[PDB]
Amino acid sequence: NQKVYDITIIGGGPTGLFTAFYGGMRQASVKIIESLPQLGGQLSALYPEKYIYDVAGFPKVRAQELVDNLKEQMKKFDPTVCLEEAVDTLEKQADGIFKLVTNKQTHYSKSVIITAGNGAFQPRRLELEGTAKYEKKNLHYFVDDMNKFAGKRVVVFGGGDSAVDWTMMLEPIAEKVTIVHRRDKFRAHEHSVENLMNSRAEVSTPYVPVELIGDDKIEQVVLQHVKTEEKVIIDVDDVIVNYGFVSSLGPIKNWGLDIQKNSILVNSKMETNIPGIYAAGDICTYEGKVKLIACGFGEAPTAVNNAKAYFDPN
Amino acid sequence: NQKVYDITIIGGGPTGLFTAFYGGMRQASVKIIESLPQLGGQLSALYPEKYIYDVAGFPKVRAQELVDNLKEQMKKFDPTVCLEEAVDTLEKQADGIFKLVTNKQTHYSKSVIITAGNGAFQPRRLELEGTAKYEKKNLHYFVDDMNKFAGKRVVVFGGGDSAVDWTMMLEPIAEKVTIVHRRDKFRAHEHSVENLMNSRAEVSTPYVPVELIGDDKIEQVVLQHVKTEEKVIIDVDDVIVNYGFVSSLGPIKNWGLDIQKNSILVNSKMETNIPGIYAAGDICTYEGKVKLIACGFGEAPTAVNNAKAYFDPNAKLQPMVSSSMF
Ligand SMILES: Cc1cc2nc3c(=O)[nH]c(=O)nc-3n(C[C@H](O)[C@H](O)[C@H](O)COP(=O)(O)OP(=O)(O)OC[C@H]3O[C@@H](n4cnc5c(N)ncnc54)[C@H](O)[C@@H]3O)c2cc1C
Repeated sequence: NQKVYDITIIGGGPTGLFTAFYGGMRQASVKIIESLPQLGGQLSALYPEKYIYDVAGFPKVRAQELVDNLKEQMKKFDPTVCLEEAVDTLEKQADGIFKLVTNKQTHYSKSVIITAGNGAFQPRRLELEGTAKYEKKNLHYFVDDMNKFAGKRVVVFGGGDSAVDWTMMLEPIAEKVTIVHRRDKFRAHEHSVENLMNSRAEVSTPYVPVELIGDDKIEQVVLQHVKTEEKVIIDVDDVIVNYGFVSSLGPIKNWGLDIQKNSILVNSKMETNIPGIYAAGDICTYEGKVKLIACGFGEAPTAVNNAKAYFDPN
Repeated sequence: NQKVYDITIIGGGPTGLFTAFYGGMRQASVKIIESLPQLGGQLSALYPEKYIYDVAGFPKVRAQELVDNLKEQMKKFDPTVCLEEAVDTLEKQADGIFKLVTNKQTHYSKSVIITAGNGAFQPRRLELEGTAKYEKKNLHYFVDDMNKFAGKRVVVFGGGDSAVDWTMMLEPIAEKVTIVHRRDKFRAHEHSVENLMNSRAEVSTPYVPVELIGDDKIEQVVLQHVKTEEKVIIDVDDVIVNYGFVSSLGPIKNWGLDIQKNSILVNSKMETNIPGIYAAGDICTYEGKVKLIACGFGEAPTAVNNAKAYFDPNAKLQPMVSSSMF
């Protein structure tokens, strides 16, 4: 958007959602940039169902059940949420405005608050050749709509819970749905795996894919047995990968921020070495910093107010 | 008894309750000392029924329900709860152990975390030493039951956070709820004033009352602007004063702690100037500190871990992930 905002939040993590809540709380046009197509950061991506106990007020809380509590607390102000954008450049222009260039567009902000935790959460890719031409066409890593694969032969890679449920959702939808894993025992919930055999889903296991046959759309996938090392091809139309999520800093170190051991040096005002750029959550660090969500929750409003004193004279 | 505890927490308020939980999170014998006869601190005593919205994770949670969610969260470690004790002396003896003397007995701790308010029980009123009879009847300072002001016309005097929210929570119950302040800007969070204007709650600008029409109960309040001197009478059933300019620290001032603005000055490690003494919540202060519950909850584990690293060297600062302790 060409409209410069007031606070642009790098990271849709738990610190980023609650900080987005506090932005409107001080009359701030709030913009969130997230590398994922989903909010939640580490919780929604790495452990959404697990119970967390050291969050203030929650003797027992699910990770994602708290995320919805943060999104609902946040939708009270409706910030401009720009998903599927990984911030690449963060540069201060001649007038103090920050120029943020992502993979989509360039966003502008009077101040930028970086709640990025450990890095950007782009999914785990493959380990083949330049599949970018498959990725732009029929090679997917996220499931937006499941019905787009109805009547098409679809292959699924992975063994986790995330992979098995996606396959079980394609049994009455996908023409031919096959799930591939490297071991005979799916690293998933046991009673959901039992339903996978009690369905029309072909279960190829233990297999690992090798060759992605397709001129530009993947139409055949060459497998290979873990023990006998025989190659088995199955004709496909779309390919779905669910191995898990990965994070990494990348361009974060090259933004002129004092970074030592993948953490931004911030003061008690949550101010980095760049005026107008603030950080909170686990991505920040200082004397006695404890990498917690409870601490990241207390670093968020401190970061909004000290930025409010940066871009708005009271 | 003569147990040299590990962490003795001054204050059974909301910040101290979460701090007591996180003490057990690092395997610390926890002692809580509270001047009130009840835990909850400011919440259980001054507004136990009101709804809180700026708590991380709770878009809308009741105050006492938040206290009970903390007490339920805390009883996982069963800290030593000493009620009705106001710490008078806090001295570090020759071996580093702190000696705490309350009105009752002498307690011991390896380290001390100060989460208490002031030890007292007083918001802040105006300057009339008469009218003493309205307070026993309809001039209130505290929200006990929300229904006692329901169906009654309630007028509120003040501009702080307490004045704007009480007016906003009396809007769907009280016939006429009015907020009166001595200044042109309600010094509150911006969206609580935004919700204050967008309702039937009558919003009185800077006014100062004159005539409390009543032999013992105020039934009409004749107003007066601080500068323009306009007379506005408002029919009321209850009269509410919500200034709340904090209050003096008291026995905290005599402990050798660097104090700025009735608040203990702490570093980013939540350390006071005394090694082994920590402070968090609204009682602590530093650069850009915001007197919030969101901040005070985030300052609490900062102090527990830095204290676990104070009295126990071979313990990692970064703790064990919470899921791996259940
Ligand atoms: C398995 C596990 C268990 C845990 N258990 C606990 C526990 O019990 N208690 C506890 O207190 N803490 C726990 N934690 C820690 C907790 O998850 C973190 O402290 C918390 O997530 C910090 O919030 P954050 O937003 O800074 O991190 P994150 O959730 O990592 O936020 C990072 C977000 O920013 C985005 N992002 C990053 N870089 C970019 C970029 N360049 N462009 C665009 N978007 C970007 C990412 O996509 C992501 O959404 C646990 C962590 C893990 C991994």
